[PDB]
Amino acid sequence: GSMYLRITNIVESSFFTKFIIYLIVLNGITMGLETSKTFMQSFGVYTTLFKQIVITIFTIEIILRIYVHRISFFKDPWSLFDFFVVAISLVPTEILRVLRVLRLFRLVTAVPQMRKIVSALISVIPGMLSVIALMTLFFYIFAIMATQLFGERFPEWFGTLGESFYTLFQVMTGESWSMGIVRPLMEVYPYAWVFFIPFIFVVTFVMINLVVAIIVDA
Amino acid sequence: GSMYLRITNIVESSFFTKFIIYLIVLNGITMGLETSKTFMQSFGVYTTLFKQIVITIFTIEIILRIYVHRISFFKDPWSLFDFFVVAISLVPTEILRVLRVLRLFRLVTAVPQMRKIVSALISVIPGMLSVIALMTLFFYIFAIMATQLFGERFPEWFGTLGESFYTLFQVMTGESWSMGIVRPLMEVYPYAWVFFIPFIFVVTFVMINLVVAIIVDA
Amino acid sequence: GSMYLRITNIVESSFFTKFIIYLIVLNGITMGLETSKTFMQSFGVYTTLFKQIVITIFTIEIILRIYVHRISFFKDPWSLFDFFVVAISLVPTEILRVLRVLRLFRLVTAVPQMRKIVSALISVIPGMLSVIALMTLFFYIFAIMATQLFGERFPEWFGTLGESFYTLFQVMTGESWSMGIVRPLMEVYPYAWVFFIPFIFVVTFVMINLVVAIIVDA
Amino acid sequence: GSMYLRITNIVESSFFTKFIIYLIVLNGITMGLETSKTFMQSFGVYTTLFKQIVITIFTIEIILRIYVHRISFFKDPWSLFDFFVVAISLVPTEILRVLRVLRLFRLVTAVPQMRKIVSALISVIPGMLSVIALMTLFFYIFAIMATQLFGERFPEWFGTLGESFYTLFQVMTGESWSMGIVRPLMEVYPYAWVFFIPFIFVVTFVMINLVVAIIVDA
Ligand SMILES: CCCCCCCCCCCCCC(=O)OC[C@H](COP(=O)(O)OCC[N+](C)(C)C)OC(=O)CCCCCCCCCCCCC
Ligand SMILES: CCCCCCCCCCCCCC(=O)OC[C@H](COP(=O)(O)OCC[N+](C)(C)C)OC(=O)CCCCCCCCCCCCC
Ligand SMILES: CCCCCCCCCCCCCC(=O)OC[C@H](COP(=O)(O)OCC[N+](C)(C)C)OC(=O)CCCCCCCCCCCCC
Ligand SMILES: CCCCCCCCCCCCCC(=O)OC[C@H](COP(=O)(O)OCC[N+](C)(C)C)OC(=O)CCCCCCCCCCCCC
Ligand SMILES: CCCCCCCCCCCCCC(=O)OC[C@H](COP(=O)(O)OCC[N+](C)(C)C)OC(=O)CCCCCCCCCCCCC
Ligand SMILES: CCCCCCCCCCCCCC(=O)OC[C@H](COP(=O)(O)OCC[N+](C)(C)C)OC(=O)CCCCCCCCCCCCC
Ligand SMILES: CCCCCCCCCCCCCC(=O)OC[C@H](COP(=O)(O)OCC[N+](C)(C)C)OC(=O)CCCCCCCCCCCCC
Ligand SMILES: CCCCCCCCCCCCCC(=O)OC[C@H](COP(=O)(O)OCC[N+](C)(C)C)OC(=O)CCCCCCCCCCCCC
Ligand SMILES: CCCCCCCCCCCCCC(=O)OC[C@H](COP(=O)(O)OCC[N+](C)(C)C)OC(=O)CCCCCCCCCCCCC
Ligand SMILES: CCCCCCCCCCCCCC(=O)OC[C@H](COP(=O)(O)OCC[N+](C)(C)C)OC(=O)CCCCCCCCCCCCC
Ligand SMILES: CCCCCCCCCCCCO[C@@H]1O[C@H](CO)[C@@H](O[C@H]2O[C@H](CO)[C@@H](O)[C@H](O)[C@H]2O)[C@H](O)[C@H]1O
Ligand SMILES: CCCCCCCCCCCCO[C@@H]1O[C@H](CO)[C@@H](O[C@H]2O[C@H](CO)[C@@H](O)[C@H](O)[C@H]2O)[C@H](O)[C@H]1O
Ligand SMILES: CCCCCCCCCCCCO[C@@H]1O[C@H](CO)[C@@H](O[C@H]2O[C@H](CO)[C@@H](O)[C@H](O)[C@H]2O)[C@H](O)[C@H]1O
Ligand SMILES: CCCCCCCCCCCCO[C@@H]1O[C@H](CO)[C@@H](O[C@H]2O[C@H](CO)[C@@H](O)[C@H](O)[C@H]2O)[C@H](O)[C@H]1O
Ligand SMILES: CCCCCCCCCCCCO[C@@H]1O[C@H](CO)[C@@H](O[C@H]2O[C@H](CO)[C@@H](O)[C@H](O)[C@H]2O)[C@H](O)[C@H]1O
Ligand SMILES: [Ca+2]
Ligand SMILES: [Ca+2]
Ligand SMILES: [Ca+2]
Ligand SMILES: [Ca+2]
Ligand SMILES: [Ca+2]
Repeated sequence: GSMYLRITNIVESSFFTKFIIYLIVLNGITMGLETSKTFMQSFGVYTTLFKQIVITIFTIEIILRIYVHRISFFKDPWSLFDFFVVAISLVPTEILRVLRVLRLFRLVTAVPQMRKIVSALISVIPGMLSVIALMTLFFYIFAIMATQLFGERFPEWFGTLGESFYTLFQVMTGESWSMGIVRPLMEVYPYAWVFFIPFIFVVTFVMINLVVAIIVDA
Repeated sequence: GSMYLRITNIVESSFFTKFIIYLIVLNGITMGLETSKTFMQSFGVYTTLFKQIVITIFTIEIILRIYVHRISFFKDPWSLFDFFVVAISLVPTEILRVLRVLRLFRLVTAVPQMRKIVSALISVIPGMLSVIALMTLFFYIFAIMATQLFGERFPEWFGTLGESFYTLFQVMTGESWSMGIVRPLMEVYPYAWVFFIPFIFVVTFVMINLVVAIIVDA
Repeated sequence: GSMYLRITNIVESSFFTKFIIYLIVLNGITMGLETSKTFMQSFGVYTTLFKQIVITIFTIEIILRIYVHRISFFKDPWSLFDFFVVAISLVPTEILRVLRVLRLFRLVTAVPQMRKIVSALISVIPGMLSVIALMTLFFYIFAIMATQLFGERFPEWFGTLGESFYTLFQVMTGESWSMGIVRPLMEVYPYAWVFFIPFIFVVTFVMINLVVAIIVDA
Repeated sequence: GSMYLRITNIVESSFFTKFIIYLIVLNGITMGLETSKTFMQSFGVYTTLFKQIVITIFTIEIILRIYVHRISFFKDPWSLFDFFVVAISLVPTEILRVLRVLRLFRLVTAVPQMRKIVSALISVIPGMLSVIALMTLFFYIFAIMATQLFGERFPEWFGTLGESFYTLFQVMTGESWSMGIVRPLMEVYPYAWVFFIPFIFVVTFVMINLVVAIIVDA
């Protein structure tokens, strides 16, 4: 209809998208300020009133956007994300506030250069599914072995399957791998390094190949 | 013979290989569950009975695979590995259980994309034999020097040749290289950094070249 | 005029530029010596007198350089920097001395190979503005979440927005990310790793892409 | 002369070079064994007698090699190194033994693949002289500033110019940069991170470019 054309010439207009960008930035600063407990004592009413106005504007904006292109909305991942973050931040007023902080990625969603770069980073991922699965299998296997080997005398670190996964991820990142893990272990299990030095070697060699493999796809 | 043809049309069939894959995954989950001591109190008989059934199936499968292509079996590295892991997990019921956890790499062996990627990672290795030998020689030489220099007043870290190898591998990875090693050393040996700063420099420069050399072979 | 030509055949002469280089090097050594408190007790008058002579020479040199090409001087970034560092080191005799130490980058400014390489390093930067903005937004968002999640029971590290920024930069560099932060946190907040393991993953994946993206522009 | 031809057909023969290689390997194992204090109690006379025989053989070998091609000997870097290490290990029987351990790099010198790879690693270095000089200047400048800023209240780490160089190299490698340095500093100097976060940023950005620049020369 004639009115459908007009609201789409508003929605797909550069200005309306720029306005939702401005609301996003003001809102994000607001969230930066809301951590300041003294600032909150000073301006809780002003900021919270502001929050309510910006969220209502956001909700009606998502509604109009759903109107213009319905099928396109729920098969487009950026609008899918915008829908999902606003819905998350729509519920009546614990961890939900922490997620509400994610509304600021809508600044990625709105800004075309930000879209270009995020889709670039995601387009890198398919190629390394093979190595992510290899590494996941590897971590699972060594985690079970480390749990059954050190989990009893070292419950804090290898006690269960999760704690072992975590200590193996920590060892892979390199963080206190020896003075923190392998050397305290060796006070009781002196050939513990047979388990970790090969583990280090494989992880790094794989992690280095993953980085190499990223490049060649250029 | 006519029967030899039929069992090979089963063995090299997509379905039989997929079945051994399914047994592998169920088994791997089982090994994940067997760490849960309460779950083990609950279902030790069910899981262990399951273990026995899956291992017998695996053994007869390795037998049939050896039948179809004997010479091909012991010159193929993937089947060599499958033979070796099942043989490891075949002995009567300490560290053997920990190895038995390696049966899950048979999931790498069975899955063609997993084969492709592992053979890729191995095909990277020949080219860097030269640098691995250089680095091994380097580590040996500096390990002997560090043992003879700090091994007496620092027995925990450089006392023997092994402890020195380990502290040098730890220093190469970077982990607590200073606050943990070089700075405590300098409380007694104040020009210990003449030994380590050059050591750091050479190791990293070599480690960076090894990464570079990997790429160019593309 | 005839005299303007002569002073420009001095200023743009290889020798005058080499002389200001020599003054820079002598001065830099002087600053190296001035840290030695015993050396300062010995030669405070000689070095400080030297400082005054070299700085006056520098000031009149910047004056003549401004004369030869005025518009060119304040639109050229290297001379802009030379102007700014000498002006910084021109004020009557706390933190100003620490900045005065930056006069030694004038050795970068004077030396053509140094110019070539610094302009190379700067020419790398435009291309990664997109990712620097993405990462800044990311750090802001996770910093607000970490402040509101751990800032109360962990004021030292996530108490305000700044301390959270710092602990997140520290976690990104990898330094004591677990034994130092995430594991002490988990003594009180046991699913704190839901916040950090994804955070680690995104940061590294982005940091690795930033390195990759640098290369391709070759 | 006719005899000069024969000894050169021995010296440049594959067999004579292989023999000095064998002596090198036996000797290197000997040095590995000499760290074992119980093994030394057992076989000090056998090993030391062995040492004397192998070193005399080495000396006469260096003499003959100097004979065949004199000018070529002192302008060739590999033979220069062989001369220098044997001369080092030639003096009458403290730190000299530690250097004597370097005789094992003669295994690099003798082995052609080892020569190829070491000359490759050295051939990488000229191209990065520019950045090594930039980084050295950078380290000098920030070291002077850090000494004058934190050297008094933190003598252990920034007290002199050397301790500052070391703490800056440690911070560059990343090792305990925060929990170990910057955070203890901030207990007294709360805006110390203005000095280190920029320092980190520049170092890494430069260190990443140095790695990139290595590649392109392919
Ligand atoms: C992209 C660049 C981002 C730049 C962000 C830089 C943030 C720096 C934060 C510095 C905070 C430290 C200063 C400070 O002294 O902390 C105190 C304040 C609030 O005081 P507070 O701790 O509430 O005092 C309580 C005292 N009591 C309990 C006894 C009553 O706590 C604060 O000061 C918090 C200050 C809020 C700063 C908000 C900045 C928003 C930047 C927006 C960037 C663009 C967004 C797209
Ligand atoms: C860094 C801050 C994040 C903020 C998020 C903000 C909201 C983002 C949600 C929507 C994301 C949209 C991304 C996207 O559209 O991906 C497209 C990519 C590359 O597209 P493109 O380069 O156009 O090529 C696609 C082929 N074509 C042209 C024929 C269409 O092609 C693909 O999508 C390939 C499929 C890859 C799926 C990978 C899954 C990502 C993993 C999720 C992260 C897990 C964290 C632990
Ligand atoms: C770009 C996409 C990335 C790749 C795809 C997704 C990567 C993650 C897939 C990993 C699948 C396994 C996740 C998992 O095993 O979760 C279990 C544990 C549960 O921990 P929990 O028992 O609650 O730990 C508490 C520790 N304690 C005792 C001290 C209180 O939670 C953990 O401990 C998680 C530890 C890190 C998991 C990462 C393991 C390797 C991931 C795959 C390798 C790719 C490169 C890292
Ligand atoms: C590839 C992705 C892998 C995903 C793996 C994620 C694993 C997460 C493990 C989380 C474990 C922590 C939860 C927990 O509360 O621990 C307790 C349980 C067993 O309790 P338990 O510690 O035995 O209680 C004893 C109490 N007592 C001594 C007083 C009687 O200990 C456990 O909960 C162990 C839980 C077993 C989980 C097994 C998951 C198998 C995933 C299969 C993936 C595909 C394989 C190819
Ligand atoms: C992709 C293939 C990888 C390259 C080929 C294989 C690499 C390994 C070859 C190294 C050859 C030497 C192995 C070796 O020296 O083993 C001896 C020691 C024995 O340790 P031990 O005396 O039992 O240590 C206990 C420590 N303590 C006193 C605190 C209880 O055990 C250790 O300490 C091992 C320490 C790490 C050894 C790595 C040394 C450099 C390896 C070559 C360099 C390539 C990049 C790293
Ligand atoms: C680019 C390569 C740069 C090379 C730089 C190497 C610097 C090495 C610094 C070594 C310092 C440690 C030696 C030492 O024992 O420290 C003491 C001295 C001064 O003694 P001091 O600590 O004042 O004694 C006070 C005793 N008291 C309070 C009881 C009266 O404190 C000092 O020794 C400071 C020594 C000044 C060395 C200046 C070297 C300038 C190199 C110029 C490079 C080219 C510049 C473009
Ligand atoms: C090549 C160009 C580089 C990229 C452009 C510039 C990068 C920096 C842009 C970051 C914008 C935000 C800076 C910022 O948030 O400053 C606020 C805080 C204030 O700290 P403050 O509250 O005074 O901290 C004291 C800590 N305490 C409680 C223990 C005493 O100060 C900090 O904590 C700073 C912490 C590091 C900030 C870096 C954050 C990510 C930067 C963007 C990511 C690019 C790769 C890192
Ligand atoms: C390239 C690959 C290199 C492979 C190197 C692997 C080295 C592993 C070293 C393991 C050392 C730890 C074993 C151990 O229990 O230590 C004790 C022994 C000597 O005993 P010691 O500590 O003297 O006993 C004294 C007892 N006391 C004071 C009360 C009388 O101390 C020793 O055991 C030292 C053992 C010497 C091993 C020498 C191996 C040479 C490998 C040659 C490689 C090729 C060279 C080109
Ligand atoms: C890793 C274990 C080390 C063990 C050492 C054993 C003894 C080694 C001493 C002798 C080294 C000989 C190296 C060498 O010949 O370098 C030649 C390189 C590359 O040669 P090439 O690739 O043939 O190209 C040269 C051009 N051409 C064909 C016309 C001659 O061309 C160049 O030489 C260019 C000049 C570069 C000088 C760089 C100085 C190296 C820094 C020293 C390390 C400092 C440590 C902190
Ligand atoms: C491939 C070739 C590599 C590049 C060319 C050579 C690189 C080294 C050139 C650096 C020139 C300056 C060397 C220097 O400043 O030496 C002075 C100090 C003296 O230390 P000292 O005062 O004896 O320290 C004792 C510490 N204490 C108080 C706790 C007992 O000794 C130190 O602290 C040395 C600390 C590390 C020096 C490295 C500085 C940056 C080097 C250039 C950057 C290239 C990438 C790192
Ligand atoms: C959603 C994002 C997708 C996830 C996949 C992206 C990769 C994530 C990897 C896990 C991150 C931890 O990253 C960890 O960084 C350290 C840095 O010391 C690596 O250690 C590194 O050493 C060498 C030497 O520099 C590198 O060339 C190599 O990349 C890596 O092995 C660990 O091997 C790696 O695991
Ligand atoms: C079976 C696998 C084959 C084994 C060979 C594969 C390589 C294994 C190397 C040993 C693993 C430890 O890896 C260790 O990672 C750290 C990460 O801080 C490296 O430190 C790194 O600093 C720079 C800067 O990022 C990197 O460009 C470089 O790759 C490396 O020198 C150590 O130099 C490296 O030794
Ligand atoms: C003015 C300069 C411009 C600033 C921009 C330049 C980049 C600066 C980045 C911040 C510096 C800290 O750098 C930090 O180094 C560690 C090394 O363990 C990285 O950890 C790394 O793991 C893998 C494995 O090696 C690398 O391939 C990757 O580059 C990186 O993710 C952190 O992810 C990175 O953030
Ligand atoms: C390449 C970039 C280099 C930038 C370098 C910046 C690094 C800064 C190093 C840490 C310096 C802090 O050192 C200095 O500490 C003193 C006291 O100790 C503070 O002094 C302050 O004390 C209190 C606190 O507000 C006030 O009442 C007082 O009036 C004020 O002077 C200074 O404000 C700070 O400058
Ligand atoms: C004789 C040899 C010649 C000497 C020159 C060779 C280079 C030596 C550099 C000094 C070695 C210390 O190496 C130190 O490794 C750490 C690894 O966390 C680097 O940290 C790294 O973070 C990122 C992310 O991975 C890397 O892409 C980058 O290479 C580097 O900045 C430090 O920035 C680097 O300085
Ligand atoms: Ca790391
Ligand atoms: Ca580290
Ligand atoms: Ca490391
Ligand atoms: Ca690091
Ligand atoms: Ca490091």
